[PDB]
Amino acid sequence: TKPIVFSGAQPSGELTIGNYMGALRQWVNMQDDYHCIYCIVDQHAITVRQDAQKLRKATLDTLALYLACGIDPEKSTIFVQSHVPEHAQLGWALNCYTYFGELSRMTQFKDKSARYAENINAGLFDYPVLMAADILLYQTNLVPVGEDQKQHLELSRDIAQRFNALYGEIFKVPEPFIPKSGARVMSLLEPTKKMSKSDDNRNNVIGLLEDPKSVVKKIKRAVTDSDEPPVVRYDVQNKAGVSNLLDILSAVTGQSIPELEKQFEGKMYGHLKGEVADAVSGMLTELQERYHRFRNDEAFLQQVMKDGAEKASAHASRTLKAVYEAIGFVAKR
Amino acid sequence: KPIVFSGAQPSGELTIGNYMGALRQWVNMQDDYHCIYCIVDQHAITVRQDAQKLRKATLDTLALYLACGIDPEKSTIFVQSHVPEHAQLGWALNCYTYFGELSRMTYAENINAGLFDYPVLMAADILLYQTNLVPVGEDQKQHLELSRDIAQRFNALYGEIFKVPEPFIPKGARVMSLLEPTKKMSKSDNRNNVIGLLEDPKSVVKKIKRAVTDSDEPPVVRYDVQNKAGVSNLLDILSAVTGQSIPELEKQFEGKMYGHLKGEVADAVSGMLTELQERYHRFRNDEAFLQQVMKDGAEKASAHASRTLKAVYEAIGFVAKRH
Ligand SMILES: Nc1ncnc2c1ncn2[C@@H]1O[C@H](COP(=O)(O)OC(=O)[C@@H](N)Cc2c[nH]c3ccccc23)[C@@H](O)[C@H]1O
Ligand SMILES: CC#CC(=O)N1CC[C@@H](n2c(=O)n(-c3ccc(Oc4ccccc4)cc3)c3c(N)ncnc32)C1
Ligand SMILES: O=c1[nH]c2cc(Cl)ccc2o1
Repeated sequence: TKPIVFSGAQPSGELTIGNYMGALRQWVNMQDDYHCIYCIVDQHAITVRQDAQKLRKATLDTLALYLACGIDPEKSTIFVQSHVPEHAQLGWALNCYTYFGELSRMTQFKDKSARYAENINAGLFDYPVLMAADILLYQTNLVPVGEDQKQHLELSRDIAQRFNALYGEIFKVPEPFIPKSGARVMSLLEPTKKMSKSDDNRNNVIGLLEDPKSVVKKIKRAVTDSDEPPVVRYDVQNKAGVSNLLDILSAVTGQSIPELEKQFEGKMYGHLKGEVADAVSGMLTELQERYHRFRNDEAFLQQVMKDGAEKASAHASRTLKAVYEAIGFVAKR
Repeated sequence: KPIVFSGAQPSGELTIGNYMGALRQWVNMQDDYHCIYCIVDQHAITVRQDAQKLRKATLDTLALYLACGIDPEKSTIFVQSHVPEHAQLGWALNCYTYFGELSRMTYAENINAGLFDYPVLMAADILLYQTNLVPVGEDQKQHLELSRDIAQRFNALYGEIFKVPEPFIPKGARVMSLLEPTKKMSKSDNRNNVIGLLEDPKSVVKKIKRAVTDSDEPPVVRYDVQNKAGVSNLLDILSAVTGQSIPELEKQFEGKMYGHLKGEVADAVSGMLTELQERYHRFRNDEAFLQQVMKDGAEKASAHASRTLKAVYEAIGFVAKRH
């Protein structure tokens, strides 16, 4: 049997080129090499307060976006997290092998709490324990994520090791798969602030389902530097805007930074921004064409969800049964 | 008919204070209310324990509740972990519970997240069954109020999805500690202060013989909680078992010493525990019966739990499961 890949994306906000380059792109490429399981984590999404209609719609948007990106329901398991009770079940049990200190220190909790001060709920605190359960249920070997999720994974490895130490080899210990380019794509007007899918300012983001023409305009208006002469070079501390653009260019084309720097020799930010704009505009136009064919076919989405959940439940139930046996619960008949 | 929900923790040996003081009451109200008894193994794992002891103690708890007279045909009795809706609703309710409310209940970096988050599970356990009444002790009054606040908050956003649970106000027997007659007899205790429902006649005698009395000269068997705590407890225990009034017993032991009282108390108690113990060992040593009660209970629980969770999930706006 192949090693298992597991990842998730929240059905909240609007997925960006950041979400694509740091996660989805890898998801699509791993599908034959490994046994891949992709999850729409609607249970994680409600740690920030959602309009009920927005959540339902955004869950089906996320599904259609996965399919449009090239996730193949014939190769991978695609499912919605809340359709598999084993996630919440393992999550509770895994709370009892997770320390408060491990949860208090989490950066996402801190950053989330400050932004939604009027909704610092216990789910937001306990977010990482559900995310561990998500991963450990499927005997996962690899987890393809962006750099912002590194510490959440690390806790899951500690949990898995902690549990195994007491009870034997119930879990596999997962390992991160973070891309070489575009693991943390930066905001257009704030190149020191990560690109957010729920940013107040849309001018910071390249949205995957945004009008391409609006994206070319955002790229032209992206912040650069006062360098005289203007030079296209990777200098993150001194050239964050230009660099982030060069990295976007790299990961869309597959080209190297050294190659790009060479290609833009004797040229300025006009040549740069024109090239990033052509690359990304062509990608979004193709993706969006696929997206609409999928998103408007409810019967197809419904089938994918149904088959997905069945496959996941077969894996999930097997793992939970052994967890429950280990911890000493009377087994259900 | 009001829905009553009780959590019975698979651990802890039940005392005579539990049986004649609480359970015996509720056995006799199973036609008055739709009573639900949930063995809460998911709550138990907040404290690390031996897995095989937890499994055994779950079945020990079930057998004893059946032996105390909980009828699986009138009441719903089941194991918490057999109904996934508990953990499912638990997570969803985490997202409507302030972190502050969990920290407001009784260094801390070394406690497991279970010990911190379990009141949300308690809220879910109760709210799943549209519960009207929750019989709670004072240790768990703060927890019920959190359950009430959570239900109201959710309801105000989404409509009347939950019933707002109420405490069961009415309390009737006072069973106090044998060597500390001011403290109520509790399983959580010096086992010389308590009498377990599975204790033998010989152990009962030894514990009652040690029970504190007073230095009154001559010894006088009269009820007086302030001045004669030990003797008063012995009288209350005897009354609870036999149904004889205190005044009747005060006459029955006129001109008698505390040894006579102690001897009669031990006979009465051991007399009561015997038919309980008979049913217990008979139920406990019948796997298929226990397995059948558990199967039936969980099916009944899941039928009702599933309708609440489905309405909660629709309100929140999750895409419904296809299956
Ligand atoms: N600007 C950015 N540049 C590069 N990568 C980025 C950028 N912003 C986001 N990402 C990555 O995109 C994925 C989706 O993030 P979400 O917020 O939906 O989703 C999250 O943040 C997860 N908690 C969802 C989750 C829940 N359970 C799981 C189990 C395994 C893996 C993942 C999950 C992520 O991989 C994230 O790292
Ligand atoms: C603040 C304070 C206080 C206080 O004085 N104490 C003493 C007992 C301490 N404490 C619990 O009460 N529980 C617990 C166990 C089972 C349970 O089941 C139900 C479910 C629904 C309805 C009734 C009972 C509910 C709670 C604890 C736990 N799981 N894990 C640890 N401690 C638990 C709280
Ligand atoms: O990860 C988690 N935490 C949880 C807390 C409750 Cl009450 C239920 C399920 C959970 O899953």
